[PDB]
Amino acid sequence: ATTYNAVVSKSSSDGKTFKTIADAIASAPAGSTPFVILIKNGVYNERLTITRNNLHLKGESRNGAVIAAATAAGTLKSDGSKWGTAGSSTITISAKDFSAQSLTIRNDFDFPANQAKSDSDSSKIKDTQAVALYVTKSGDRAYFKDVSLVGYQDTLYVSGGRSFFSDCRISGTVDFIFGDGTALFNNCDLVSRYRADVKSGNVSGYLTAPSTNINQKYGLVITNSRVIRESDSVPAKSYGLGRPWHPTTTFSDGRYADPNAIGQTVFLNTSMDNHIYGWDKMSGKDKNGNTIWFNPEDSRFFEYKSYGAGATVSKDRRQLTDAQAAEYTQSKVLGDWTPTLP
Ligand SMILES: COC(=O)[C@H]1O[C@H](O[C@@H]2[C@H](O)[C@@H](O)[C@@H](O[C@@H]3[C@H](O)[C@@H](O)[C@@H](O[C@@H]4[C@H](O)[C@@H](O)[C@@H](O[C@@H]5[C@H](O)[C@@H](O)[C@@H](O[C@@H]6[C@H](O)[C@@H](O)[C@@H](O)O[C@@H]6C(=O)O)O[C@@H]5C(=O)O)O[C@@H]4C(=O)O)O[C@@H]3C(=O)O)O[C@@H]2C(=O)OC)[C@H](O)[C@@H](O)[C@H]1O
Repeated sequence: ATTYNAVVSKSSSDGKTFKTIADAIASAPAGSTPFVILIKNGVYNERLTITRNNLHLKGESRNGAVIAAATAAGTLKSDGSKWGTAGSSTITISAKDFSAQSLTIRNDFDFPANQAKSDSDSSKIKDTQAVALYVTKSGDRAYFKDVSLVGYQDTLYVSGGRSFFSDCRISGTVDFIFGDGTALFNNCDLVSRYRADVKSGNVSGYLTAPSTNINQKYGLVITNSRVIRESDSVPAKSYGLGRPWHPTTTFSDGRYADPNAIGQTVFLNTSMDNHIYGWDKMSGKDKNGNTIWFNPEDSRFFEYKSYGAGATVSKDRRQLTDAQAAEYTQSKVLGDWTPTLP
């Protein structure tokens, strides 16, 4: 039993359809009854902010139904101010019980073309984060099935509550899954991208940059997945599994890297190609304005039964026991929430 409240299409000959996804979402009655939108194949150049609870998008196909926009953190607004990382997102989820199925979400900011620009080019952006999907503190219970997320730096920003990614593709370079949310990934392809701008022997990127609060039980949990290189040109030992993001945060005594954002990333039963070297450190600014380094050994970085060429076991790559691994089931990670589609 599946029925649609609204249909989005590129064709006028399709029938009683909306031309834009934003229009279809806006047409939903105020409230929290389920609202399900079918999105027919096409590229929809739109930026969306979801504020209605119990909204559900279903694409005709992951390959063919695309929601895309090009926005970097350093892209300037009309008033001349920057969008910023949060502000750069193609899709922002600020409601509960959202789901998306069988669609692609892209940030089309051309990171490689930006980096290839001459240093004196005033159009060359320094703030190169460009978010495809952002789940905010107001999104809890967000479910993404058979979804592809496309970007380079900061592709997926998961904050606040619980999100679940299933049968997914996520691509990027630097910190491409990051934030303080409880985010579970099952049967996903995590695709590390080629960096034309990085010298041989330097780091090309980091899969994760968790900012999980120390009192929060679960951060980024990746299960039954595949950690893969985009191409053979992605060098061996060029990508970190994670580095600890301690976000600049406003406190009573100033604005500086959050000491209690001691991130968790756990990989269970996940394949890894040899582009992976292990975990890494990350820097921020402390309460005095000095550089401060946060180390992987002080963070909640673990693996369980990784395989493939990138899966070395060493003192620098901590392993869960069987008993500890049992704590990372879908049931335990997501608690009372069972992700379901309409
Ligand atoms: C004025 O107050 C209000 O009205 C509201 O405030 C709230 O919103 C806050 C905040 O004000 C707002 O700006 C925003 O902030 C987020 C984030 O929370 C901040 O910590 C900050 O993050 C930046 C950056 O945007 C992130 O992408 C990330 O970047 C890291 C590195 O720090 C950065 O240097 C860079 O890495 C380089 C290099 O680019 C890379 O290639 C590689 O070589 O590594 C380098 C390195 O330095 O290591 O990129 C990294 C990355 O991509 O991950 O962290 C930064 C940081 O920690 O400073 O800014 C963000 C933003 O601007 O969007 O949202 C906040 C919020 O939502 O609060 C929870 C309140 O929420 C609201 O209630 C009002 O009060």
